[PDB]
Amino acid sequence: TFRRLWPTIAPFKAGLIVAGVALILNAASDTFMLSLLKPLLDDGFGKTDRSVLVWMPLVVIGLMILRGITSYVSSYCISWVSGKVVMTMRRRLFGHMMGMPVSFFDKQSTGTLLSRITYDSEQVASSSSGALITVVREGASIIGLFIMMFYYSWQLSIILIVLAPIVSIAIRVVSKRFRNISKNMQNTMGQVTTSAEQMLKGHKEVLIFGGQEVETKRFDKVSNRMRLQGMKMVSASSISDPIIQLIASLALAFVLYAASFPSVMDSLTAGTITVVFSSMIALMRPLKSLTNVNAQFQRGMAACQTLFTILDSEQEKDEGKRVIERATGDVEFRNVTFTYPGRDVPALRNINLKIPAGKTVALVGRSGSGKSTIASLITRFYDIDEGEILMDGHDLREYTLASLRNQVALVSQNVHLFNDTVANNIAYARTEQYSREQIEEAARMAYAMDFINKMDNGLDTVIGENGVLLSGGQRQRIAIARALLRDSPILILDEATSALDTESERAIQAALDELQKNRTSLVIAHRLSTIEKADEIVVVEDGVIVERGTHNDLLEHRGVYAQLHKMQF
Amino acid sequence: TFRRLWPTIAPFKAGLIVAGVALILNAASDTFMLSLLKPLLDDGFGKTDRSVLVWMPLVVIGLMILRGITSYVSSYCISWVSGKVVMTMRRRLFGHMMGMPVSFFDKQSTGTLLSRITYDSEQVASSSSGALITVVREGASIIGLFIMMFYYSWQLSIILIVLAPIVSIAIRVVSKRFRNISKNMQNTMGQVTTSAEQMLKGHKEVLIFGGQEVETKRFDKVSNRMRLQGMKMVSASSISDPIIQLIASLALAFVLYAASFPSVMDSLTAGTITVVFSSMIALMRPLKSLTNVNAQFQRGMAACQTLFTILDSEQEKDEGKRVIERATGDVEFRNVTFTYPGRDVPALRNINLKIPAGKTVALVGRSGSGKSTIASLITRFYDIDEGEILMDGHDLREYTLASLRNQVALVSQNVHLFNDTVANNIAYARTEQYSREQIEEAARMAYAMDFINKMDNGLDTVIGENGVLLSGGQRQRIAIARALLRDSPILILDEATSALDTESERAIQAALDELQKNRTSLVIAHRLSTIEKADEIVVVEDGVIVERGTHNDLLEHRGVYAQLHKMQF
Repeated sequence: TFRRLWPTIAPFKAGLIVAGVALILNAASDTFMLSLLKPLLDDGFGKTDRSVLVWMPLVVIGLMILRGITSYVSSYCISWVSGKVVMTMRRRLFGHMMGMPVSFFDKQSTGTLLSRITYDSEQVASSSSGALITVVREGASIIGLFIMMFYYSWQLSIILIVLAPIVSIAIRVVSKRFRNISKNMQNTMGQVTTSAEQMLKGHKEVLIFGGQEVETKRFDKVSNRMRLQGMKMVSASSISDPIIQLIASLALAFVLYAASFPSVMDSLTAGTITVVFSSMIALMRPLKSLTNVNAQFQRGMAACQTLFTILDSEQEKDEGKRVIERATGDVEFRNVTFTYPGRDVPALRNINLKIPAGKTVALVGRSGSGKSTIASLITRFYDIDEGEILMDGHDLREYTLASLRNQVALVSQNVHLFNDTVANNIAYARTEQYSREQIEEAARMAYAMDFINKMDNGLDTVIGENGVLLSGGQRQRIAIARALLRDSPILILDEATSALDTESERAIQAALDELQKNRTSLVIAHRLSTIEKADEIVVVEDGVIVERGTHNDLLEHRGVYAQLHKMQF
Repeated sequence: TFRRLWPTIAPFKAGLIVAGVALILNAASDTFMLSLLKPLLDDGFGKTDRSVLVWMPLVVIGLMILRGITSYVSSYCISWVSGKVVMTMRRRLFGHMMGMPVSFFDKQSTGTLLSRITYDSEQVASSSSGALITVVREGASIIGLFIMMFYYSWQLSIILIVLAPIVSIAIRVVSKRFRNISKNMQNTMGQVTTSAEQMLKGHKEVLIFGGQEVETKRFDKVSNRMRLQGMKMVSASSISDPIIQLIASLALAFVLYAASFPSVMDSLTAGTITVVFSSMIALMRPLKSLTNVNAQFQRGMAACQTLFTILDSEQEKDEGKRVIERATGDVEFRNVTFTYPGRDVPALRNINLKIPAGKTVALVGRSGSGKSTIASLITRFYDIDEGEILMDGHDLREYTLASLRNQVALVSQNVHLFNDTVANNIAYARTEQYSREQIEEAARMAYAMDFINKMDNGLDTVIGENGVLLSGGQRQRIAIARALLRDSPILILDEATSALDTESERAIQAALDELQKNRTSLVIAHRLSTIEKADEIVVVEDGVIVERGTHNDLLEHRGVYAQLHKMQF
């Protein structure tokens, strides 16, 4: 329950104070409205039909109008706090998952991530701010009606507040006793019903033996017993309320008896006792809310604590400082072992695969297990559990993470296109780095220029949600253009060609040929033509390579590769 | 929505009318208390002489005694009426339930039937009771307060009742328009959230492209837009409350101002204004309750119809009237086809079993999908779809239902013992017919005497639920005693041996031999010795016979019986 985030609201603390000054005014407005009942009876209608009686209708409206202004500015100030606390905190939260690993994204919260955080953070702000709005509005209201109690009918106010604990103990104790009696009646009635069900469970036996009249007689007796038990319980519960109301009326009668003795002469005065009495029930509304402050406050902090766990959750380990502009060296594997978190089976077994510079290496598999994540290690969405990916002679742990992400391109039809413009998406995070004519040329080599030309605005349009939803085949060639513009030494392809468009998928293949014309290339293609031009093929058995060699040699020696080659047709 | 339901209540309409007078007395008590509020403000507190005041606490405490007694008698009589109707309706529907076929009891409602005859029956009674209580009491209170404010003011009541509906239309229209605007801001907030999840889907892409800074800037922009929309939505919702408060305050201000601006009232001498206003406030509650009277009536009456359809459901067909005291004829089967209501596969295919008198037939086979069918056809638990099941030269359809059930016995380990004495259990529906000495002899042959003398009081003690809980084998002994006492010509044995007690199950087979002296029986066999003792054996595939011959003849022709002999070893 111990809370930080006071520094977070510190720049907006003035917001909370300008809220609270209005809230105290709201409470005072309610107090003054209740106070106006005194002139509305003393000088209301018994005396002359003029003067004070005519000035209350002028002010009461205004009081409510004033209350309304409070109810506005209060609601304006609290929101002006809460939304800001929603923004920056969430912004700070959003500053975290970018440096956080893909693991907790991986099926722990894929879409329920935001559906959690944005909702429970809203609840955090709402509940904390509502604890603030209630502890002061309801609280200041309580102090207002209490000072009102002590302002009119001092002695009567003492007895009025004295009877409240007596009323409370009376109602609670009598309710507890009658609830205990009702609980006893409940178990007796349960016994009767338990007897009753056994009668009708065996209608088979009753039917074969034909004791229908006996069954009716026994059920009549049992139902009479059930009726009597029902009567007893309703009798007890019905005697419950008149006793509680009796004790309440006795408290009221004692209050009226207070007038009998001169302890309260001139506390009566006018019908001011209404102000005394109404205030008491007017106190009941805020008072009931007060005890819920810890119910709300805790909840908010509890919700915050949940998302607070995300805040201190350890980011990706960053133990790399080496920097590279163009890793001409070969990417490599050596006795490398990595396990998918949550899986005991090795997702990666000891592999000595080498990736020569400017040459292509391919993995093939019907299930896709193993090869679906082997390149991810070069990308380092997961840490190197064991092994040596000595990319350009140094490990990915040795090298700076940001540089590693720079040196690698990852092309796939599963691309998530960004809501920014296509000219910004293509040069995303690099719009200042690269020129517009370079972007256009990259579109030409990716052969997306036709689709951009067919689109109404051209190169500065809208793409996805709040956009046009261009087909995934186009999204692939934008990714290929992206890789071309980055011109990264390492490119990763997956080549899950669901369907081959007429001359457009061939254009995609031509663009990929341009991509692999230079650069180091990694592919897990399921497309036969891609396998044909693969310089070396390493087929994967779930979590390890079964055969290494060229597809022609692996066709000569059937092994496992040729089996998949024949079946995949 | 239509009910008849009145002859059920007709002998108990006295209860409802006494309840009605009780509830009108309660409402009049509440009205008189709100009336006694008048002298309090008028002369109780303002004037010096409180001798007039001290009269009032006596009147209010006495009125509360009166109200408590009225509530008590109200609850007593309404509970009387409810318990009587649920009692008589449960008895009637149970009488119909005896006549219901087993198909209704064949899992159509096995635990939900208990729900029907207890929970929804009580809901029927309680809902009708609450509907009547609500209409008479709240309506009477409404008329009481109406005449009360008309009494203390011809015109103040009129003005209040005319500005009430204007308050209603004002609050309704402002709430409707503001709710529509709130929904508009809601869908805009939904749009920006759509942008939010689309923004955070591709964290994988963001990481490989390293656009964390631009990602942070863009999320800052969308978060700012979301905060602005939140500010707009909360401002719009907040601006509601001062508007309704303003219109309500204008209504109150108009009340006071018009009532005191000229002399159109001329009669508001005292806190009678407080009386009328408090009575309107206390009128708001029963007015709200009256709206739900139709809802409660409809709920309870739908429950009534739910139980009604159970009540007026077609009983077992009873078009058989032939009678017999003791059928020596050979009960036989002739091309009889029968299916359970359910799966279309025939539970019984056209078959021609013959059961000679005196001789015992044994239905054999594991089956599991029809073993208990042929037992069930004897007792007409389900109607015969086709062919002739002939009982002494007359079909089961021809013979009287009660007579046929008399002529047949059904012994099984799975048997419902009645919650009555052991002497009553043995002679259930036969107490007057047989003698206790005969019961003792039947106990001797059943060999439960060793366990009946064990029991403390003897043959006249509770055995079932809320009883000794005698074990299942002991229930089988009492069942065989019942079979002996009935001495019916036909008897069915289920004979799920499960385990064989030492010298007690042997005595159970001795009792079975006492049965097998005569009284032809079709026995379901899981007992090799009883299989050997069978005069004739007939196997069942599931819907039709596999073979029909003695177990030695089925050792000659193996068929299916030898496969059972494999598991009997």
